[PDB]
Amino acid sequence: SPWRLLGALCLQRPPVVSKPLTPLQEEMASLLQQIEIERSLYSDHELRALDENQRLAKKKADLAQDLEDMWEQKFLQFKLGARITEADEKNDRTSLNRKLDRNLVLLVREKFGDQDVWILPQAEWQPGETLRGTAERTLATLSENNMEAKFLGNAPCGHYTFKFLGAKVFFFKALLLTGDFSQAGNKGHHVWVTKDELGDYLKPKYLAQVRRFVSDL
Amino acid sequence: YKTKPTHGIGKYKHLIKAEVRAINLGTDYEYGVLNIHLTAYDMTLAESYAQYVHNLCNSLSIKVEESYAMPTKTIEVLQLQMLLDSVLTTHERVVQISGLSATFAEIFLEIIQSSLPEGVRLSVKEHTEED
Amino acid sequence: IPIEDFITPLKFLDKARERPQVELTFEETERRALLLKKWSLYKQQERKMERDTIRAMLEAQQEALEELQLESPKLHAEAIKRDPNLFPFEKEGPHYTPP
Amino acid sequence: RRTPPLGPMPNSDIDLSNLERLEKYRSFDRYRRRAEQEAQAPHWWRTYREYFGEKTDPKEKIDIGLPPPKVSRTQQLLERKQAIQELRANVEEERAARLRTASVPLDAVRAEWERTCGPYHKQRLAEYYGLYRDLFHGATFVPRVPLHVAYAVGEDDLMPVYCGNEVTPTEAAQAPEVTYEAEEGSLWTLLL
Amino acid sequence: ARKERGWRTVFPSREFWHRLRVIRTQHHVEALVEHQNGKVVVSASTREWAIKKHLYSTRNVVACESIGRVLAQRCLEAGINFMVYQPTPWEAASDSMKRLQSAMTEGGVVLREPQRIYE
Amino acid sequence: DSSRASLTRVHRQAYARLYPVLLVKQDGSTIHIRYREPRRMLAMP
RNA sequence: AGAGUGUAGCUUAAAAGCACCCAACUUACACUUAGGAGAUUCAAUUGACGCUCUGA
Repeated sequence: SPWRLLGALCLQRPPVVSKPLTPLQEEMASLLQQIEIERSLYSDHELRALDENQRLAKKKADLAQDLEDMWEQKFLQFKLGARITEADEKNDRTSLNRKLDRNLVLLVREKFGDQDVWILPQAEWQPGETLRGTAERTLATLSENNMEAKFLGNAPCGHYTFKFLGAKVFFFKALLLTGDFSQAGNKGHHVWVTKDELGDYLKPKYLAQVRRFVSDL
Repeated sequence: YKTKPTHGIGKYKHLIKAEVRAINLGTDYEYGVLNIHLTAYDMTLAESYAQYVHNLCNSLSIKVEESYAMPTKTIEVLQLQMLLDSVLTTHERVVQISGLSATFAEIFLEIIQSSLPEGVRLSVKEHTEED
Repeated sequence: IPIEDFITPLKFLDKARERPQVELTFEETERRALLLKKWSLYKQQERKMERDTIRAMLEAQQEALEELQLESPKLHAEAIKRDPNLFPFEKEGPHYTPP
Repeated sequence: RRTPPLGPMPNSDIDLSNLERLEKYRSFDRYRRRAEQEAQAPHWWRTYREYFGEKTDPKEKIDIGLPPPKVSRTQQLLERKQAIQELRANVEEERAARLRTASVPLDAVRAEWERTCGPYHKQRLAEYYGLYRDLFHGATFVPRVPLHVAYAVGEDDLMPVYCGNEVTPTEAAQAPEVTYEAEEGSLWTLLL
Repeated sequence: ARKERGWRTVFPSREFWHRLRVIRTQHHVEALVEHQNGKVVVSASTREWAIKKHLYSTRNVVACESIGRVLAQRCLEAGINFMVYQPTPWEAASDSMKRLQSAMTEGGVVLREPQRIYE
Repeated sequence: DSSRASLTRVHRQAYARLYPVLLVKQDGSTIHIRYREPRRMLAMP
């Protein structure tokens, strides 16, 4: 055949932080809380407060907010592990503690006669394995990483070839479970990039049509 | 009438039906009955995602065998500085679906996974002994 | 042995007057109703986006078959397989603050 | 002994293989719409329509009337879309629609109904009352000129004659007062 | 005159001279007064610019009410004062149809036909 | 993307008002849960 | 560079009928009730903007 059997990976780290609520969404969140309050009943806290208020009224004629104050003081003490990792990372797009609400896909800098640009991790089909197998040896032919990841299943996810006798590109997909890249100063420029920043590295047919299968939702 | 061309214009029991475990398809493939377990600490947010999962399966033409709830577990956390308490509850809703083609799996999974809500876990299992 | 909390506990009895203020305002009724209209439009747009990404992703996997039957049949025989290693699938939803 | 059906059988092109993967009607209403569409289909068996319907000739009832008014569909549609945009842009209209306190002016509705689709509604009323059958022996004409006829009853009263309302001979003792919107140079003929 | 008696195992009944049939599609409301022949006497729909240019929406409770008023006017001018309305239970318990029947009744149309002088 | 079924209220006829509560895990991750008392913050040991 | 072309998701529909979305009901679905958002790529059959397909 006048083609070359090459597979690739789409290793995506899941979003860790919840996406922020848009203007429209927050109005409902307030509204839904309002109607939840307006249609509830039997709060033990509220009953303790009301009953103690009435018994104190009897005693004054002749508690619970202290607990509320204590709770608020402890909550004011506790600081939250912040999610402004744009400030925690400046613009280091190679680290995995960049944009936490969104989704990042791996992208490494390579060199080739056609294009010396970034590629999704590549492999060639040896005559004794599956293409899922080819992505799984990409996992071990990257640059010293403890990427532990799940593979979404045994089927392709993209076919974006070029002619130079043809690099048939067989984009697969996987999902990062827990792993991390060793050697933070990796000489191979691995960059962890979103679909919105994909246009800083991927120009046309063989690499920029990957927006078909990079799911930003 | 039987001798006439209009015989059986009133059949209806061949249009209705009345009287599968680890199903496969050989060369092609299709998974068996799979349970989408969806536990959470919030009964509210769990129920909501189970509703979303059911509605998306119905829009995706995946057969849904049944939506059933696994028993709520109330666990008590005691910390001391006897100990005090903070009673917590985990509620679990399961969407039992039947026919998912092995090619479609990736898509369905990616989509339920991406939309997972804050604090609800998705554990898709095969119905063997979970009863 | 199936018992659940879909039942209402007996505790709920006769103290529901924490909110005896069912009386809304005309402006509140308008604001709530209009917000719900805007919710309906929003969620229609969201389902449009989700249907679009469904169609795009399936398009690609069917294009896979296309350009796998252009080349070779044995690779396709494994591209259609129940890979019985990924099924027990777990993923915990996104948390509010990072660890 | 059996005889093969003379044509297509009713529930024949439904695939009985994937009965559980075929879509079902879950609504009595949806079944009813399909039922009535088949009911109006021609059919090669004996039918209530065959024994009770009116079997008029398919002579394709000859028009004997003045040609249809010519309109510009694009300009009319653009005007109507802009008018609906303004009506929906009015906030009080949305308030009235949501509170169910809106209303529709019947007089304006009737005037532009007389201008737009009143001719065809009158034609159908005449055909139901069997006036073409008995006046022109089947030929139909769209009434394209609104012929306003009333009877002077009392001193300040009129009993209009629209499309089949009852007028007593006491109210019809003298001649009616008629008005047809016309141009000069057009001669006409009125007949009762 | 004969009313078509029978058909007492199916629905709707055909024992009427005229009938109000209302068709609520997704976008429009159409109400027709139809003879038992299937010939249509008088009709009112939101598909007309006649009702469109005054309504906000063509599928609301206001739409059903206004179609009720306009057909009531067309029925009185066509001489149709009586007809049968054959509803479904959910149509009967819906609020759009209550406003339509009220519009016809208060516009003059009586929604029960007189009986046949069989003798 | 994690908003779709996130916007939701308690869809029961008789139910107690549940307070918006942050629950840290053990690795220090908070999640918005609903609890009977206004304790704005609950720790998991 | 050249061809199939061109009504919102679909229609040997002509501004329609279904699909679709949110609330109430339902564990949920479904039904039902109330609401909702929409289309004719542009100039007097061709002419010139957008998708797909083919090649360099």
